[PDB]
Amino acid sequence: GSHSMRYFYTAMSRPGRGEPRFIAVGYVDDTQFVRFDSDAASPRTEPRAPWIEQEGPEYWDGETRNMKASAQTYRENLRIALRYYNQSEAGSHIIQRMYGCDLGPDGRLLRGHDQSAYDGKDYIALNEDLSSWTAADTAAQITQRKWEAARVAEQLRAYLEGLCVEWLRRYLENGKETLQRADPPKTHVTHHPISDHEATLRCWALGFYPAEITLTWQRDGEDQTQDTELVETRPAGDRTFQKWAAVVVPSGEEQRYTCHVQHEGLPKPLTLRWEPH
Amino acid sequence: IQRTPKIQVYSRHPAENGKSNFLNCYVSGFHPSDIEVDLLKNGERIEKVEHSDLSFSKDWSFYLLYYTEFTPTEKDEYACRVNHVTLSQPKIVKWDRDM
Amino acid sequence: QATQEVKNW
Repeated sequence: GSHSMRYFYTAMSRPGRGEPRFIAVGYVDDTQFVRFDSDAASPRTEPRAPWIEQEGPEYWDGETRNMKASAQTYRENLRIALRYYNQSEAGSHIIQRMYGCDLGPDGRLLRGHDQSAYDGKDYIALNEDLSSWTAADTAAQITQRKWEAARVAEQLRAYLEGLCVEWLRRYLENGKETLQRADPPKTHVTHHPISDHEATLRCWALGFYPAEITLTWQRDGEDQTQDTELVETRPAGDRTFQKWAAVVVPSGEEQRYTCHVQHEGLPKPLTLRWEPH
Repeated sequence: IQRTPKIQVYSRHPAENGKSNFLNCYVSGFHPSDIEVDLLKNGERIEKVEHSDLSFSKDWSFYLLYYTEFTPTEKDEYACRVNHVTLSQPKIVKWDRDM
Repeated sequence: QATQEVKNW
């Protein structure tokens, strides 16, 4: 339907164990297509999806050049963060950044993102207007002033407006056969007794793409939100995802429950019940 | 500042004994990044296991998937074992075909 | 394609 591209950077310090480590991944929708690891024997921006491999020498040199610079830049940001927070050089800390572009179904730029975090909490984010920043604490304000002073926001907006949208349209074309096809889930309901009096019903969704899905348990048409146990949508390893929801029900009540599945691949949501044979 | 990982042990395709499959361990929602995961058969680690590149979710917690090629058997019991700064002891999650 | 940084915190 609507498509997006995101980049994820992670920087970790390892005091006394080696240099800080930098890892970058790129995705289009839920499909990872590139990787960089500063710890690789010979660090390189490598393909992780087949359709990206067509990209030329200028491209691959360009991104390896870029990612190695970024790793240096975040090694220094990690040091700077120590000043702002007055933290010791013995601790291990983590900086993260996620940024990308959303394209509306229409295909023009619909939204742009940039968010950064320190030790897993919000640090600074590019606002929706792509011109201003939101600082999480007084330390991030120090960065905020430097960045409006250096007009970074104008530079990242130039990226998301243009180069991000342009490559992501190019990728969507190259990866047409996988990126632009929705795989509906395969669904079935499972039963396991806990005891003679109670059993667990579990609703399964398998082999779907994209990852976005909703699973719901209802009893006599009313939501068992509070009593449903949900697991995080998980990768199958073949680029499709899985999920399940389960409830513990009194024996003999199994057919009052119905499992409802919503997925972009589905024409109409599915309603499932336990069917033993 | 620290979030413990959520572990799932599952197979790529529904299990049928003697038919080749993939064994997945997916760990998610954890912070910091330093984590170790091994896949176990009868309590001993499988030699060749690969993992996805590190990435994170909207709430900044990380996720990885550890996988290996395998063939399930009636006899054998498989598991996933995870170590993290939040775990007092390595936590072992046994594979259940039902989940 | 990724974004060139090169801003420092």
